[PDB]
Amino acid sequence: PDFLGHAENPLREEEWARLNETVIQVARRSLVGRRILDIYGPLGAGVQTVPYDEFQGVSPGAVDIVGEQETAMVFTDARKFKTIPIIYKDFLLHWRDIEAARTHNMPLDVSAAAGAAALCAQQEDELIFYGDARLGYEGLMTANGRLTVPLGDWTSPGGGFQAIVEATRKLNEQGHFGPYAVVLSPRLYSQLHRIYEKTGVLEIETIRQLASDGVYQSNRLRGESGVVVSTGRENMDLAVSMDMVAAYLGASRMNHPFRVLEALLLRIKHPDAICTL
Amino acid sequence: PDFLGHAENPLREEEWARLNETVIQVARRSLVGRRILDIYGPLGAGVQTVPYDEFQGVSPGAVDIVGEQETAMVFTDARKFKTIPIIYKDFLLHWRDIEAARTHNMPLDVSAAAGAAALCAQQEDELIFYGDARLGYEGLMTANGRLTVPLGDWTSPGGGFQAIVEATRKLNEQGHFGPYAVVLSPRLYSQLHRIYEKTGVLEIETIRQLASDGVYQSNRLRGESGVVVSTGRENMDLAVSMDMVAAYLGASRMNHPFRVLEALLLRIKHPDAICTL
Amino acid sequence: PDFLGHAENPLREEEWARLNETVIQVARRSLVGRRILDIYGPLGAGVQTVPYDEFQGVSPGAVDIVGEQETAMVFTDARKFKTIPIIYKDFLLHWRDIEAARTHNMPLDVSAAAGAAALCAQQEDELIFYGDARLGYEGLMTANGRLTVPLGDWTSPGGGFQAIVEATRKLNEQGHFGPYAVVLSPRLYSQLHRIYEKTGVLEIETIRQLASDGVYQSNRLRGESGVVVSTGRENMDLAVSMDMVAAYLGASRMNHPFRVLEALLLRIKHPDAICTL
Amino acid sequence: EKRLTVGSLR
Amino acid sequence: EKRLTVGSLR
Amino acid sequence: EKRLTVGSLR
Repeated sequence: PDFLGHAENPLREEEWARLNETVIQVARRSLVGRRILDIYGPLGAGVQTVPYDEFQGVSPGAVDIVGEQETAMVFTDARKFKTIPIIYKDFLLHWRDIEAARTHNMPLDVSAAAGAAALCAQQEDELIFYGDARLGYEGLMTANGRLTVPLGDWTSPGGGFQAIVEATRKLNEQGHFGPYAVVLSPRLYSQLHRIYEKTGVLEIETIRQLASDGVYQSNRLRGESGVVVSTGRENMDLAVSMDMVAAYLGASRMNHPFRVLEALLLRIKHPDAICTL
Repeated sequence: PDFLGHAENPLREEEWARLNETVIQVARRSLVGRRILDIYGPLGAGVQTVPYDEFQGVSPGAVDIVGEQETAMVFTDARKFKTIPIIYKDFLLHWRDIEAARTHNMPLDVSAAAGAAALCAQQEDELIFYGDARLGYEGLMTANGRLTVPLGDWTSPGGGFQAIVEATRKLNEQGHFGPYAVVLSPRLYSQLHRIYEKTGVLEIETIRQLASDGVYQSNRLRGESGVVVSTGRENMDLAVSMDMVAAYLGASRMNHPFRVLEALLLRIKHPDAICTL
Repeated sequence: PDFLGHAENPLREEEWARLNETVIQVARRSLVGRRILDIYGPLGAGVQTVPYDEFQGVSPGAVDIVGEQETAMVFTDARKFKTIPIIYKDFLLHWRDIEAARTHNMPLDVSAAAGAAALCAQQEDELIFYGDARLGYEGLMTANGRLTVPLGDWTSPGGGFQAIVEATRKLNEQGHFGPYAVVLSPRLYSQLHRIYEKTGVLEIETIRQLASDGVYQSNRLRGESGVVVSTGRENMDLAVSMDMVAAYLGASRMNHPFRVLEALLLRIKHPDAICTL
Repeated sequence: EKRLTVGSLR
Repeated sequence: EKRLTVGSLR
Repeated sequence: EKRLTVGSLR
């Protein structure tokens, strides 16, 4: 009876809840950039633009008994507004499967939803690490103003340590201290775990000890690439108007289409808190 | 919520009213042929066919003491009918704009609807002035039983007056004397705006006395072209079944498409009440 | 005694009303673009960005018996936003003058407020007619793809009439109709009060015959300049967040500073509804 | 009732 | 709160 | 009310 006409909403509360839980679990197990970035907050679906401020340089501060010494204030060098895009993926469900679930009293099968959530997470990580270049977005590997250090041999032991030490000293000479985070491509990540003759100590352990905010591997990085960042909400953040959710697109040939979507943008306030290899 | 499902109606009553008023105003500002053609009463959306009567020759009245003369027209041996088409144009609305209008009371913008209405009005004028080969319709500039007169030279003043008196004489020699209407292309309409030394006024003002039903311009006409018609319900009219209106097409890709549409046809009963330059 | 401490508001209700009325009255006399442009409703100070839609590309409609022929939809060529600026001017008041107005019962002098309100309106009209290269704004005389006719010989009688005829011809051929509006430089506006039609009517009146929305002059226009526009909310509009108002900036050295400010922007959806001389 | 919208322009 | 002061001149 | 779903992973 219900499947013989067009419908506003084809699911019940429990099925919606199961769908959303599957999406959340897969995204949480797959996301990488949300690990290293902070979240501004849920702005709302109606909000489509966000302020985009940039700060250059650092002023020291003051110590005084009455407080009459003068220091420069902290504001912005140039205020711009940017638009928030949408990231999405699509999947389909068969109507006889919904009927079968309600007749046998068994949970609904959501493998296509899981497969779509994984690809949406991969697209979000691609947007975070590289920009768009059509829509005027920049990523951690393409930002202008970023610092750069030459990549060494990395075959002979010690090269990765030299590269990370050079990057950290370069970042320190601009007033950017703090817990450092390292993101590497799979080839470099595997090369770090090598055991040579007489080794004694692995290199990934020393790198992890010098990072203190994490060493991670991402498959979106190309070839032999890596990035070192000084973490903190005063240098970068992620602005989110809507978090990953699922929506109905309306029936086609009696079958039910759905979309998994989100809306967010990356804000880089201190371009010199990054260093690429 | 309310964007996560598939709805029957995405707008409120005031927004529907504003949309309809915008469409009506744009149509009234853009239409041309409705200023020179009469409207056979509005029939209804269910009506898709109308009679197409064609009369040829001249048949006059009678004056006599006892009324023993025929003076009656006869029906055509065929009495053909014709089908009423549909003229339409589509536009789109984004869902985040509707979301903003309902969360933070930001007013809705309907300029795409105005653009669609303008394009639909231009399509109607094109169908009136020229025909439709694939659908077998004829226009005012392509009728077969129509009179023709050479345009002549309009670079010098007085050329416009010579051609319109010749056209009226040719229409006179076929039994049509009613008030005339003239439609011209932009080149002729602009060239009629000089001072005529034989009269001391603008050349357009003499033609406005010659016609007395109107002199108009239309950008559908090509190059240097013009038409003079003898008006009246018995020579030509417009049969309309549904006037211009807007309709929701159902959601697609989470966005909202709409259509502006109308249904009308042009009937030429006396093809010799026309004259093209 | 009220001057022996900091204050929230230094004036009373009558003085504030007098100042606001002076500002409004001065602005209404000198504002010009508001006489030919429509207003996108007052949004509020919280709104800082608005969408900037453009419709350069369009396609014709369709005619069909069933309605299955397919045409492109009417939508923005590319979705972008723009930020609304602030226009302001400051002035100062001395506390002993306020004291001598409260005592002695004399009126308070508001000539500085009038001057600030004049300098603000001048800047608003300059922003409407010319843009802002630093902030990337465009005006009616600098928009890209806007249509242009040569001024020709304005000195000879009928010279301005010919130019306006050509401009309205070009607008009609590009597809914009209805009431037109003309804005001229003060030299042309003054030299257009002459004789041409041999009936005693002035060229300015013969031009007002063509331009049904008005002919105006503006001091912002440079020498030998003029613009003719096809009016309508669907072609251009003015989005305002807050209208002209006065604010208190807080006491400094016992004297009182004030500022007159507003926030608005101009949107040109159809750049081909303009024509420059 | 059936009604016209744009209406007659004569 | 949202109001016009100079208003529209059309 | 507006809420996060995936949330922070920091």
